[PDB]
Amino acid sequence: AWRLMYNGLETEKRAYGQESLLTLGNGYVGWRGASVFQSFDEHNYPGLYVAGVFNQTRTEVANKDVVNEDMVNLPNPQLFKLTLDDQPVVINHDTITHREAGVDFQNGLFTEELTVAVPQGQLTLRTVKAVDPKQYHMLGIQLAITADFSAQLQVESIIDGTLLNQNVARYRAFDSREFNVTEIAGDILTAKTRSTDIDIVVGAETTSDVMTFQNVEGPADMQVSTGEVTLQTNQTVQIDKLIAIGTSYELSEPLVFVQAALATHSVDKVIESSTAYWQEVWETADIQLDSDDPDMQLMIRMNIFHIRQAAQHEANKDLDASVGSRGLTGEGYRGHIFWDEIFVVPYYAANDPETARDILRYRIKRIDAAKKNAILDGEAGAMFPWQSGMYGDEQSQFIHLNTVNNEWEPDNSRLQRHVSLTIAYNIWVYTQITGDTSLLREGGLELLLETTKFWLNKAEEDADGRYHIAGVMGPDEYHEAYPGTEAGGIKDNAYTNLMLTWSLNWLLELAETQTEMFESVAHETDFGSDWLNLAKNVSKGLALEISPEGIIAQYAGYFDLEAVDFAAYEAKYGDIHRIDRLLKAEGLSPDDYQVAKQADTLMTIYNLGNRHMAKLVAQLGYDLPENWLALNKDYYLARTVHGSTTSRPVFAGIDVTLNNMDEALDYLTTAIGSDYYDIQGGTTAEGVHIGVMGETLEVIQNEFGGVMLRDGLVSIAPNLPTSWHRLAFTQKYRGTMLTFEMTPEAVTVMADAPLDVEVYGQPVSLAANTAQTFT
Ligand SMILES: O=P(O)(O)O[C@@H]1O[C@H](CO)[C@@H](O)[C@H](O)[C@H]1O
Ligand SMILES: [Mg+2]
Repeated sequence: AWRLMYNGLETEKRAYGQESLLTLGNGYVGWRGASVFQSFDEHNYPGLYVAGVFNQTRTEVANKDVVNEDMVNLPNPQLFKLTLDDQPVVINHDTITHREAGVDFQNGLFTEELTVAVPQGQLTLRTVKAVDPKQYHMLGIQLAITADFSAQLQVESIIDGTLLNQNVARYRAFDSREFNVTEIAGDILTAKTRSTDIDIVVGAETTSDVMTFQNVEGPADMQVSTGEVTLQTNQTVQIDKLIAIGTSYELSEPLVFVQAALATHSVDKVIESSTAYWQEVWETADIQLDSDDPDMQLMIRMNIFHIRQAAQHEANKDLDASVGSRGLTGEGYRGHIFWDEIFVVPYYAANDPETARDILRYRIKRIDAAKKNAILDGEAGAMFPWQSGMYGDEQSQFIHLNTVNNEWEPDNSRLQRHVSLTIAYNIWVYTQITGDTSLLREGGLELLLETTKFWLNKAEEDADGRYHIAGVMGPDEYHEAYPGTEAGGIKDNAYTNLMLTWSLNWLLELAETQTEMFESVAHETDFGSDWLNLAKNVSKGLALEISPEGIIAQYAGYFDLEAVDFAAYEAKYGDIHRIDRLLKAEGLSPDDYQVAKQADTLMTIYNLGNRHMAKLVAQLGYDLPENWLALNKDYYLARTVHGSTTSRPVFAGIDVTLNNMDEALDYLTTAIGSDYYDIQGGTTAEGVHIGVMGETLEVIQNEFGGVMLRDGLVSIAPNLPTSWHRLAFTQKYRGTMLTFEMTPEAVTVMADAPLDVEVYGQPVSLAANTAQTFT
């Protein structure tokens, strides 16, 4: 219900995967749930990451230098080596007799309970790991050693600065050394990233009641403290290690900061700090669902836990960072920031708004780089990268090595230009839910005006007045180009033209409702009447391709592509969620076929809802049949293989609108339990899937739960499945708290301030602390 628990030894990617979901974090650090006794091998990967600390490596492959920006795995401060009677204690899979590890979401504490068989008996080892969310540079470890015998025990407490980035198997072909150890002085190890000039300072102190630890000279690039004690029979020995993490990216003088931090904290403080923090968090952040799924309530909180570990205002207010695709739990995609933000930003805005503002600063700070990125590709305005990191330049590869013939080929990954519209969408959602216009003033409006310049300039008017957007990719990554050409990008992706149509609407609204701010920023950005006139005509003339039946084509010419025999590919190969790689193995190109990795055209409904999207299509002068949603959903689900974890929940929310309750609960159960169950084996070995954690919470609260906040008002239209006996949670809207209790036939809502809301489309006035029930 509250504790994610594992019992028994796992191996390989299954062992890495548990480590990912057991990761503890506080916005500033991500600390992988690995055993304190192990280093990187086939069943273990210790990982420590800091928000925004990247390194660039250069690896020469095929006469070309491949530059990779890697989120740095810090020196491992948790390593412990034991010794009995000067004989080393071997802790591996052949000597561990009992193993259970887990994270208690109520207090944020990681435990690992081990029993090791040693030549003289059994060693019982229980580890508590914690992170301080207030003194967010602080970590601490509680280690308890017990033996059913007596011998001389020497404990070695190590900061291991010899490790590399080795979490992702396919990344090991590249240079994986990320820093040089510049000094080891007493409690402190200092490193400096090889190419980004970041000083990394890792300091630690190890104490106990019944032994003294002393810093000793150790192996190269390892800081070592050593203590000796005589184990009495069935007598527990308790050891505390206080760790302080600091880098020059967020601190002006990181060495002296770590020094004062070690001398002004304790493991107990960290434990109680994490304890008090989560107890306070769960007063409002919990989402209580009593249903016929016994595991469902745990994974809902697991989602809430990992999203709040990835970013929390008490730490992130001091940081220049956002939430990566894996948060801070692993090295999958090298910690880069994706458009995945769209899956967490509305959650942060609705339940913890200051953290949402913190991570939107990351994009606002990087408008300049986006403007530099637009020039580099011959574009205008601000064109945000597909993969952003330290500087905001494009960190996706431009070029890829063909594996059949050994020659370089263009890489089209960056052509998913719609990532610019997600950033703009995320500022709108935040502005709508919080009412904090100070973000728009401090870059948010400039970001919108500069990205609008990128879209408006890229647009092409035809002879009959229609505007087109070419050379782009939609969210369906399976389609990078038209059949026949090497030029990347397709034309008039429906998701892009619609999202862009929305952005011009919101821009034009801001010019009226926020005239003072608008004219100021438009003057500073040279957004004159010419640009504004272009925006108005593009908002009316963007082109879409819709068939006579009402099917909105994914992009122009999509109806001409070939069909795929999905049932044949399924029976032949098994799973088709990588049908793109199956097609390429047969010498076939996914560019030629009607198959979708994830929601593309239907992703507009996730962002805006079907009513908003229908209004946009009509605004563009197109007529849709009254049942276009079901038709388009049916059309595209039949072509979608769910190659991404974010695919199914978009269909789930649509199914709620269509009252397809069986499929809606099915797809949501599938998606929310992907990381937890891991029936395939190791899908989270490279990092937890943060986006699907926020996306499934959206299905629970905004689709099933039927709560919307982004449309200028609170809209309450719950549609619960019969198996969901009770759904309760809170929401934040412009400083007002809202509490909800929902059953399959009634909703109860209370606001701690006066609020005019809508319930099933009917206007309702809420009085402060006076709940109402709607059956
Ligand atoms: O290729 P996968 O890892 O299966 O899914 C991809 O992951 C990206 C980052 O998480 C995300 O932005 C893409 O939409 C998604 O297709
Ligand atoms: Mg030495």
